[PDB]
Amino acid sequence: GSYSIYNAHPRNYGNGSRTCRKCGARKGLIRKYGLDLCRRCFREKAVEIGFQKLD
Amino acid sequence: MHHFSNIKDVVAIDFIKAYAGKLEIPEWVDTVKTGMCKELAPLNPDWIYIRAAAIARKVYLNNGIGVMALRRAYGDQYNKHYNPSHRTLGSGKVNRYILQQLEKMGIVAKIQSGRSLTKEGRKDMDK
Amino acid sequence: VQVFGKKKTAIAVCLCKEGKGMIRVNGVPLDLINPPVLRIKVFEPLFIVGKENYAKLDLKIRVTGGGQVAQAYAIRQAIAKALIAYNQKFVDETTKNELKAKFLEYDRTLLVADPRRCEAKKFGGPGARAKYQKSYR
Amino acid sequence: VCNTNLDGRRKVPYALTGIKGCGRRYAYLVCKRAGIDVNKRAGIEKIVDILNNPLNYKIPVWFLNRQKDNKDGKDSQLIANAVETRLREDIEALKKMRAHRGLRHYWGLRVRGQHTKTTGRRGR
Amino acid sequence: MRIATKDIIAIYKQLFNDGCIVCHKDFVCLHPVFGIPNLQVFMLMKGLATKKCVKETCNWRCLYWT
Amino acid sequence: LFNKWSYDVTVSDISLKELLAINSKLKYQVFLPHTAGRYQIKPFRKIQCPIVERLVCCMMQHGKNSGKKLLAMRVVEESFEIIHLLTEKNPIQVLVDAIINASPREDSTRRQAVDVSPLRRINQALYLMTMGCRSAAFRNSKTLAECLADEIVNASKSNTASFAIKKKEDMERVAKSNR
Amino acid sequence: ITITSTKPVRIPTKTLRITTRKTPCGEGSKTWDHYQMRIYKRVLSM
Amino acid sequence: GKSLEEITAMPEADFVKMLDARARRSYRRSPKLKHERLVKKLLKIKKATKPKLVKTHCRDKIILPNMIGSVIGVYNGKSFTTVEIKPEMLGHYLGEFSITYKPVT
Amino acid sequence: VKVDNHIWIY
Amino acid sequence: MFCLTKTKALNVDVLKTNISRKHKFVADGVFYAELNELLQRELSADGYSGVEVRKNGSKFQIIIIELYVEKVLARGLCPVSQAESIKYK
RNA sequence: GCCUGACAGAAAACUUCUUAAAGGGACACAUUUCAAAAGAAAAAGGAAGCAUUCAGCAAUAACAGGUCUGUGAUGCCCUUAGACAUCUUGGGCCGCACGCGCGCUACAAUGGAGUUACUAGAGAGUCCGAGAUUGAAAUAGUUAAGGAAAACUCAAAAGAACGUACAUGACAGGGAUAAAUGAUUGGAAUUAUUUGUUUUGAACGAGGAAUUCCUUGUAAUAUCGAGUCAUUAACUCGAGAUGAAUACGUCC
Repeated sequence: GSYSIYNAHPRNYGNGSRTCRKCGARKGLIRKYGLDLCRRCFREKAVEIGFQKLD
Repeated sequence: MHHFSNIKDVVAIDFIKAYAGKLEIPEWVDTVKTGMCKELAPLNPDWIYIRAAAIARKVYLNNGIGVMALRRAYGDQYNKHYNPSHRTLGSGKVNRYILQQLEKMGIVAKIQSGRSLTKEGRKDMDK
Repeated sequence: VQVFGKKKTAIAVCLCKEGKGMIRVNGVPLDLINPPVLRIKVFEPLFIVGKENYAKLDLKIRVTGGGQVAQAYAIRQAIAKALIAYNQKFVDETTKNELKAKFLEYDRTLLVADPRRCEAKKFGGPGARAKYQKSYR
Repeated sequence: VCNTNLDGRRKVPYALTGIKGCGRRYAYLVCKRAGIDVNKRAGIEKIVDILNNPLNYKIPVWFLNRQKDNKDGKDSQLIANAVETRLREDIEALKKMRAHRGLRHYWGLRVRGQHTKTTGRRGR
Repeated sequence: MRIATKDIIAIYKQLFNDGCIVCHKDFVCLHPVFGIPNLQVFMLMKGLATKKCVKETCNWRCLYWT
Repeated sequence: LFNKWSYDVTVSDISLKELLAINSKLKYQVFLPHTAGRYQIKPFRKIQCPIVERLVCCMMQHGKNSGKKLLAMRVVEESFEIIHLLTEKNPIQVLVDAIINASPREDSTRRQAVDVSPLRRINQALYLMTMGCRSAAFRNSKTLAECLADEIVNASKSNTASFAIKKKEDMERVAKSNR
Repeated sequence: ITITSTKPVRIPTKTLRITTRKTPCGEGSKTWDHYQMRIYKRVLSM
Repeated sequence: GKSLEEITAMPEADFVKMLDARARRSYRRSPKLKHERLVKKLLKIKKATKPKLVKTHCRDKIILPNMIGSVIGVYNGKSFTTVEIKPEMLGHYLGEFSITYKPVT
Repeated sequence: VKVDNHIWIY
Repeated sequence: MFCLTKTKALNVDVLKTNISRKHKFVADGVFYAELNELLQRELSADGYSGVEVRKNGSKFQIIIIELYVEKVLARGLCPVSQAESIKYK
């Protein structure tokens, strides 16, 4: 039909499955600690999250 | 000074050599290397009896031990390509054969947490 | 009396008590150390002040870190420190003072730990100071 | 020894490596089966048959050069000067069917599909 | 678009009953509550904003209507 | 040095007597060439290192042997027994006189002939006799222990067959024209 | 009674280390800001 | 391995017992609906008839005796390369007989 | 003199 | 009929019954950012000026489940509200 | 309870080592010399004396430096139902006549190969990290407590010790290239994802002009964890293991 074939390809493994929580960028996802926040975005909200630049 | 209370008062290598007919020879004593990293089979034909004594000693010092805790103990480095060397588990069938054979001899046992020595097994090596 | 010897990471926790001049490290005699090239090194305190001081002393030293040489340098520390502490808690301080003077005269590290420790790798290089090669052209 | 000449200075397990079908691990096995001391120097009829007839001489099928042979037969039969001829008929077989792996062999390129843009710099 | 005949009333009821309906921007999955792909939910009611029925606030790859 | 050799040795020339730690204090007679001190934090702290300790650490070069003290000392410990066999004298004494004889006395700077500081005399002496043993034990049947042993005994008295002596008179002869 | 917070048996702290490239693209020198935040655990028993 | 006359009539389930490790593992998994929709057409065209040329993108198919003599077109990147299946080009993958690029010039 | 596993010097 | 079987949950990771201590603070920290940017585009004319997510043991107390609003006395000292005023002007 | 002080199974207290809170602890003060002074240098003590060491933040002003291929941040232009929107099948960014950069591995006897005891630090775990049992030659296939973790898992190799072995030999250093066959992950492995066994056994004999990094647990040497991840590190981010030399100087 019109949408019967739409999005028929199964995407379960994940490079185009997992997306950033806010940015939606498909590269550089920080899946550590389950953030699912890709870079260039976690840096903005790391202070809000609780992460601070220490040594 | 020097006093004897257990087998920790002698060197490990000489005791193993001094500890080397129940251990019947299997069919793969010649066509088998002691692991997967290695590229050559053991040289001495008595290599099992050196390995058999060593595996007994590992059970002696480490009470709760398993087969996979012996595969990592008798491991080596993978230096077969241009990649940097990384650790790799040793062969399993050669290692677990001695333990099963030691089970019939009455030296080792099968506890709920792996393998452990027996009454006669501890006594036999001390003498 | 319990003392300790320190190194990079290796720690040699001892237990000084009266005995028969017997020294065991993790259950094995000190004569049966794994790196035999360092057999003499760990025994240096024994010949520095003589074995009569250690004749009636027992030592039970446990090592729980470092490497083969870091532990060996901690063993010599806990041995020398144990004699100092035993001569302090029970024997008079005058006798300990002459013993410490000979120890500190030979090797200061025998009685105090090395403050040096590993540094931290930084971005843009393989080590603490070294950096990656630069390709101008 | 198997239509080949070997150096008589090295040990027997390490002198049989000159055979094009016998290498390092294979050589050590045939020295154990034949009952010849490994530490003895190379400097005989019992060896030239175990190399060519190893199935009945206590050998495993996974210790064989030619496993699952075509044109009937299941033995290796490669520990000889047969190494080159057996290899050739495999290469020409792929070209006959014009298979892709054969096509690259015809052009002398990298058969196993590697990055040939930078490495493999034999100027021609 | 050509959304299920009965579901148009069903999707409208949740907005009327609660005042807030939340849909994701991921158009390949299905709405966890409605059992229908997220494409239809946003497709039908993006014309509601033209009729000033709801607002069109979007946040963190989610679409909001009120 | 290993409960085998004594430290009743002297130094021929006084130019290195105050700069070589042999038996001056009680901290230099050490049971092993393995001391983990900080000899490179202040200028002229390396003089407090034992002479054999400094010699041992110079056998730890060329990349693949970096940071291997145990492997290096074994070469030295089994070499001072060879030096005693070939000289029937103190191996420590043989090393001490070898340093003096192989030490350069005049180099050149970019050329102008200039003398060498007593510490640099010691530093260059060690750098010379180890290089000859390192190169002559490369792709050779002979072991490094004898290779190090023969160089020291050769460079000890006057022999010009040693690498150290050739280089010591190579710079002086070049500086002999650079006056 | 056990308490954990981002700011008694004192369980060792488990620092949460995350490192990212400062730039939003590939241009510029390689500089990494080492982000971290510890977790402190205390145990009360009676 | 064995003779063609003794290999084309015996069922292909036992044929893959001696095939390649990849070929005897892909067969173990459930048949693809796209692979099964091919063999229906391959035998259908053979009975009607030089067999007619069929076109498919299923370059993943393992060569099996059920297409022992068909004519198969395979999509490389832009067109269907006609190949006539022969016994000598068996369970090697069906895509290996169609280049996807100009080799070198 | 000494005979270890690395050298045989006599 | 749509050939779509994947389903993305409309849930929050703080609600998990059992979760690692490392993940708990991170998942809660991420929820702080999402909620704070939720009312960002909602309370623009109001100047939310901050959110607090204190918990009373069983119920989540949201301060600008239920909602609480506290009017900040120091309106000038808040940069979030001030930046809105500059944007408005 | 077992054995010639060791080991195994339940217990009762202590905090030096372990963990982590608070405070204490060095300020170059104390001496000597040099500079009315800011200050400089040696030695002793001290756990720690170059700002004690390494790090994060880091001003005024600027580039017409990179990203609108990160975004529901956006201006302007352009395409807008036969589309540059969206989706499906296949191919590619992996293609080689060559040149350049970052790196890995070797050119060995301070070594390779064979056996043994070893010694860490720092990470990560919800169907996820996976103990234990077995069949096996290994990759791996069947059954599986514990763990939302100082609890269970998660474990060292460089090096050493053991032999009448290897002995200057492109050799047993080197492991590219391929020929066979066996599985793992995946809807799918062909242009080999990865990988096991046997065979094939190449350049490389310490590298020309140039050029990079480095002053103390530093360089260097070998390894481990994590990022990426259905499967794949020779990359990056970190950690410990052993521990060189040369300087305490000048603008060439």
